[PDB]
Amino acid sequence: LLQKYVTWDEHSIFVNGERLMIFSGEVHPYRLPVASLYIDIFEKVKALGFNCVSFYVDWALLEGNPGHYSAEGIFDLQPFFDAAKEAGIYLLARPGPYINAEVSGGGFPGWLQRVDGILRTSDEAYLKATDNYASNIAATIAKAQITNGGPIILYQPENEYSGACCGYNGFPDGSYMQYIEDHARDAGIVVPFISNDAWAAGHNAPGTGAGAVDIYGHDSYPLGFDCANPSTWPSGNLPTYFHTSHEQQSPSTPYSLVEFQGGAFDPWGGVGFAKCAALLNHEFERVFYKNDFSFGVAFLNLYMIFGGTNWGNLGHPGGYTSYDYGSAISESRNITREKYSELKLLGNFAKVSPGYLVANPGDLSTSTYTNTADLTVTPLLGSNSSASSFFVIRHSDYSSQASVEYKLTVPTSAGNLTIPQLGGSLTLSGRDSKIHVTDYDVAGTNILYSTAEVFTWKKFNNEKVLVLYGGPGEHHEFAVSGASSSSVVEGSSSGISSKKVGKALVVAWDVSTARRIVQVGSLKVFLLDRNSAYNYWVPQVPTKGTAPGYSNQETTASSIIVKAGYLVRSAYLDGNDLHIQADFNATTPIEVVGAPSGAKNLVINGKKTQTKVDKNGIWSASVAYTAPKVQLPSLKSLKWKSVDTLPEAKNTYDDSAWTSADHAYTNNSAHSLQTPTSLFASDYGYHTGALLFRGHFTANGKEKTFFVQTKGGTAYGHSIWINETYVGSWAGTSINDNNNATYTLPTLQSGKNYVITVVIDNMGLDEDWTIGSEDMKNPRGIIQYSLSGQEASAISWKLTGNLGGENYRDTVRGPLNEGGLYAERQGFHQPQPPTQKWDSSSPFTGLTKPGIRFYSTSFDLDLPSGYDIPLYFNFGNSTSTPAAYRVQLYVNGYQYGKYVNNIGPQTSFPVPEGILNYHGTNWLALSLWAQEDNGAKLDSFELINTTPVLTSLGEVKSVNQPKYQARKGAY
Ligand SMILES: *[C@@H]1O[C@H](CO)[C@@H](O[C@@H]2O[C@H](CO)[C@@H](O[C@@H]3O[C@H](CO[C@H]4O[C@H](CO[C@H]5O[C@H](CO)[C@@H](O)[C@H](O)[C@@H]5O[C@H]5O[C@H](CO)[C@@H](O)[C@H](O)[C@@H]5O)[C@@H](O)[C@H](O[C@H]5O[C@H](CO)[C@@H](O)[C@H](O)[C@@H]5O[C@H]5O[C@H](CO)[C@@H](O)[C@H](O)[C@@H]5O)[C@@H]4O)[C@@H](O)[C@H](O[C@@H]4O[C@H](CO)[C@@H](O)[C@H](O)[C@@H]4O)[C@@H]3O)[C@H](O)[C@H]2NC(C)=O)[C@H](O)[C@H]1NC(C)=O
Ligand SMILES: *[C@@H]1O[C@H](CO)[C@@H](O[C@@H]2O[C@H](CO)[C@@H](O[C@@H]3O[C@H](CO[C@H]4O[C@H](CO[C@H]5O[C@H](CO)[C@@H](O)[C@H](O)[C@@H]5O)[C@@H](O)[C@H](O[C@H]5O[C@H](CO)[C@@H](O)[C@H](O)[C@@H]5O)[C@@H]4O)[C@@H](O)[C@H](O[C@H]4O[C@H](CO)[C@@H](O)[C@H](O)[C@@H]4O)[C@@H]3O)[C@H](O)[C@H]2NC(C)=O)[C@H](O)[C@H]1NC(C)=O
Ligand SMILES: *[C@@H]1O[C@H](CO)[C@@H](O[C@@H]2O[C@H](CO)[C@@H](O[C@@H]3O[C@H](CO[C@H]4O[C@H](CO)[C@@H](O)[C@H](O[C@H]5O[C@H](CO)[C@@H](O)[C@H](O)[C@@H]5O)[C@@H]4O)[C@@H](O)[C@H](O)[C@@H]3O)[C@H](O)[C@H]2NC(C)=O)[C@H](O)[C@H]1NC(C)=O
Ligand SMILES: *[C@@H]1O[C@H](CO)[C@@H](O[C@@H]2O[C@H](CO)[C@@H](O[C@@H]3O[C@H](CO)[C@@H](O)[C@H](O)[C@@H]3O)[C@H](O)[C@H]2NC(C)=O)[C@H](O)[C@H]1NC(C)=O
Ligand SMILES: *[C@@H]1O[C@H](CO)[C@@H](O[C@@H]2O[C@H](CO)[C@@H](O)[C@H](O)[C@H]2NC(C)=O)[C@H](O)[C@H]1NC(C)=O
Ligand SMILES: *[C@@H]1O[C@H](CO)[C@@H](O)[C@H](O)[C@H]1NC(C)=O
Ligand SMILES: *[C@@H]1O[C@H](CO)[C@@H](O)[C@H](O)[C@H]1NC(C)=O
Ligand SMILES: OC[C@H]1O[C@@H](O)[C@H](O)[C@@H](O)[C@H]1O
Ligand code: NA
Repeated sequence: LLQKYVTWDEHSIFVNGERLMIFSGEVHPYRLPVASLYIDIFEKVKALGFNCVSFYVDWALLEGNPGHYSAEGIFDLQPFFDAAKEAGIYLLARPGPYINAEVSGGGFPGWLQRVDGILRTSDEAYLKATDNYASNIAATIAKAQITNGGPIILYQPENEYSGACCGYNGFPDGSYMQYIEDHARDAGIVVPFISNDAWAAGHNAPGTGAGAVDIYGHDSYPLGFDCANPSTWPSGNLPTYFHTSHEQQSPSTPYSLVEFQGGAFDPWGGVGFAKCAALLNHEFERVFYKNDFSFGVAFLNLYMIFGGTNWGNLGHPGGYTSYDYGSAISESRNITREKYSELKLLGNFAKVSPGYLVANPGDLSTSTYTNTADLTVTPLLGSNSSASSFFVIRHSDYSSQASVEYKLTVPTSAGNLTIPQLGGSLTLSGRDSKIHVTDYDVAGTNILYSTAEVFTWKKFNNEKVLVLYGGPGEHHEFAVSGASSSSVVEGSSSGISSKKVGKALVVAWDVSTARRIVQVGSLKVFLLDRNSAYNYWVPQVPTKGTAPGYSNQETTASSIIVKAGYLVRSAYLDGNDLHIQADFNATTPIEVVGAPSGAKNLVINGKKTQTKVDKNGIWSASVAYTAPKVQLPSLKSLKWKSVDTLPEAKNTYDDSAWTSADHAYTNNSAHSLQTPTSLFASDYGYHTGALLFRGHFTANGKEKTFFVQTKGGTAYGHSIWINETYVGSWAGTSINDNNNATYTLPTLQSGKNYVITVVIDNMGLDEDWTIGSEDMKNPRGIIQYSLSGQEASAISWKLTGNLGGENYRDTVRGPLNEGGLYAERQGFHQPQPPTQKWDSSSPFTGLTKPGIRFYSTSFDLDLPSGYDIPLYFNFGNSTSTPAAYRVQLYVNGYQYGKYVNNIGPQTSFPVPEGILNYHGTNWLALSLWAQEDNGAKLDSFELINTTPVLTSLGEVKSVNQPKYQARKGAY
């Protein structure tokens, strides 16, 4: 349309005039604030055989101060774009403005609570509020487009623009979407627009007029988000109508799933992400992802591939600090989960199967393709008698854990066949699915059929290599057209049959843990068991330079096959040295297949390695691994300093400099006031972290009770004092976002002045999932209050959140990082705080009454270089009845954890190298808020590490860590 780099037809997208099956993974740059680590994520995604990454941009972090867009330092997107280009990964940009994503406000900055218009509509005030951000982010993305030499190939306007409720009846608003599209185009965006409908409803599909996107897309999370029963696969959850709906809604464009389940989020009081990983495990992937291929999906993006962390209060109340998501790449960036290895098998299959893109998806059947109704097969038939076809098979009841025997009856260029032709039966184990192929082209050689699945294939000079695999206890068969015989060139010939049937050479075999290589003419067929295949990698090999380049026919053709361990990042040829960059977490046997003709030596991670070659031309070597010593400090033994971070509870506290909560009106269009003046924090520019309110009044002696309704979001809590006297606390629960309470008060003297201090923990702002719900506008603060014997107006209020509010103090760490606690307002959470005159008390001693104390200490690290080592701060929780207390974890000024002992479920908090300094000094700080009469203290709090990984990853550069500085106007 506006450019020729990215085009499409009914079958697929074309990049540079070449068909490309887009297999993408979702990654959020703001959830990993360490620029030097972006390359690690991209290389791990590229190693799966993927060629694209989808990302959101969080507006709340870029325009915290209305009118000032800021995306520099850790918020700079350039290093993210650079890493993508370096790794050879294209990008789908999804800037919102609304992104949902389980982040605070669903992306909306807190000041949107003051906008007089319904969010995500054509209301004038809302549209105008988005103009500054939209112009800036679109301009940034425009420069990184493929048309300008960058990685960005697609652009998503809005997010799940799929429904409305609660009084808003303008959906679907054609001019609303057209407005977002026009503005992006006006800012320079020329790549195609792709949508992500919540369900297959055809919203904004081509031909729908104003607002229509270029390529219609939709999302799907068939197993839901409740990970409590990981082995339970509900009846009917597997979708079977995606192809039918696609042909009715957008037949002119490639079938696209812009967001397909790759894990699940987890709420406060949830079950933990380990269970989400177990629900969306490797079995889920092979069954559901192959099911997507049965529909002929041409663009598939998995949400999330890497989740990261909701550091610095960036998340919503519907979730906690961690955003591990149970995805293939863990929060600490590791790839030990079996689902990662399984996904690699499918990604690599797609990367070498262009015939799949031009096959025609058909109707599923329980009788046409096998001899048993217990199995369902969906065909993707070739255009003509000689074109390749694909058959996706699964149990008819997708949740079945049964093992079923069968015979395949499919059409081929040689007629309708009944496989296995040489005898025996095929097997489909519990919760497994396979893609059987017919007339599969391997560089000119026709594989009439193969029951075992294809991992990859390559042509090296005149030699052709095909890698097949089967699951445990399976019997398979394949046939090569025009071949005359075969020879077993590796392994025993036991269990392998070879015979000519018609004009094809048929080979039968049984899966084994021992690899077998069968030579059929110029074709070498590797016969593997699934678990051995897990250790194979297919790195591209650059002609010149070290970067692999984007994925296309040429770069795919010159790739090599490497059997190794934990990870293979890349490979390149320099002179006669073949360089391979890899990671190891154990002693690892190495095998290189297809080394370039000019390659004479093998260099692994810069080290010359002793290599030997076998009969099949395979290079072999070994990499030894020895767990290094990792010296970590004992947190309990460090020297701690602490200070009372609730000076407001003293009669000497002066709040004159605090903001006066004197607005006799609210700017919140979704909530009318119930108090004399607004006590909604956002009306005064305070949208993040602890919020404090102080109500001044002169007693008349008739007071008895103080009723109050506070609101801080799901799992929040509050504590109250009247002058120096403790009144009470609401410790919170996983199902409460607000609380009503009538507190009795101690006797007061008529004529004297008192101040009621209310401390409220803000858990973030809500998303606005359904247009018209205005949920994002749910306020934070005091909703109602009543002091018996007194008029409400008798109380004059002061309030404070983070120092400066929207005019936040930490431009480096962002608008959400710090809250309103005294120590935070002073900047004591940063490196080198002024602890000279502080008390020498540690969090292991804690408090003996309700209150809040701030702790500080430091420790040095000097971890072994050459290793990628994940570090975690772990809190103990072994008691039956949990004490009620809240903790905020600060590392070198960055808040990396909110711990609520009585709500959970997170006890282990990972912090990446870059935030933590592995070869320098580190400043640790904690706020400890006791919400029970007996006070609170930590019994177990440690810094621990997981398996050290011998890596080729470059040394991580520490991010900017601004030190403490006395702040003007602080209080
Ligand atoms: C360094 O990094 C690496 C990554 O690069 C890390 O390695 C990963 O570690 C994961 C553990 O955290 C592991 O995942 C768990 O796997 C458990 C084992 O089950 C799987 O493997 C069985 C085969 O075992 C062989 O392979 C595995 C590795 O895949 C290895 O650990 C074993 O020692 C063994 O290796 C030997 O053989 C291979 C070749 O085969 C060689 O390469 C090796 O050198 C060794 O010689 C496999 O049978 C099993 O599959 C069956 O079961 C699953 C369900 O669990 C079915 O889906 C599947 O269909 C199949 O079932 C059929 O067949 C069986 C057998 O006939 C039959 O009985 C059934 O009826 C059915 O017909 C798996 O692939 C697994 O138990 C575990 O699951 C957990 O527990 C429960 C299950 O009880 C589960 O529900 C929970 O969700 C939970 O996850 C995990 O899945 C990864 O596989 C592994 N990846 C790699 C690449 O190795 C390594 O940890 C790290 N090291 C350090 C120090 O950090
Ligand atoms: C450290 O380990 C400890 C364990 O040792 C662990 O503590 C457990 O944490 C879990 C998860 O947070 C707790 O389980 C949840 O508890 C929720 C809170 O339950 C209480 O509060 C409810 C709300 O009360 C207020 O609001 C309601 C209306 O909103 C109002 O009526 C009330 O008056 C009040 O204002 C309340 O409804 C609930 O009442 C039930 O239970 C009591 C006690 O038996 C009973 O008398 C009542 O009749 C009623 O049955 C209770 O008072 C709870 O809401 C939540 O349940 C929801 O979610 C689950 C899904 O997880 C759903 O299955 C369920 O249907 C609900 O939707 C859930 O049960 C658990 O209580 C803790 N265990 C202990 C011993 O304290 C820590 O989290 C760990 N910490 C870390 C860091 O990991
Ligand atoms: C703490 O106590 C408060 C009440 O003091 C609880 O909130 C009430 O909860 C009940 C039960 O869910 C709700 O009852 C529903 O009311 C519907 C009608 O709502 C309108 O009329 C209400 C009465 O005047 C009014 O309060 C309410 O205002 C809300 O919506 C407005 C527009 O959306 C908004 O401008 C206001 O700011 C406010 O948010 C509506 O105008 C009725 O149709 C339902 O059948 C049902 O009866 C009350 O509406 C709730 N009241 C409020 C103010 O929200 C709260 O749940 C308690 N907290 C806990 C944890 O228990
Ligand atoms: C890779 O990263 C993941 C995510 O951070 C790490 O997973 C966490 O691993 C720990 C330890 O195995 C899990 O805790 C354990 O849970 C079991 C089950 O309750 C319990 O029996 C053990 O005593 C222990 O508590 C934790 O649940 C898990 N968390 C998540 C989100 O999955 C993993 O450790 C990392 N692996 C490596 C090698 O770095
Ligand atoms: C409750 O606290 C308030 C302060 O918030 C007290 O009032 C201040 O008292 C100090 C002396 O301690 C004076 O210097 C200030 O001028 C007072 N300011 C106000 C608002 O009057 C108040 O006296 C305390 N009440 C009681 C009974 O102790
Ligand atoms: C081959 O099998 C198909 C079923 O897929 C059937 O429709 C056809 O009649 C059979 N014979 C032909 C035409 O090859
Ligand atoms: C908030 O309300 C006040 C009073 O009506 C008004 O002056 C101000 O412009 C409003 N702010 C916004 C952003 O609408
Ligand atoms: O994690 C669930 C995801 O579901 C998608 O539909 C949504 O667009 C994402 O923003 C996220 O909420
Ligand atoms: Na827990």
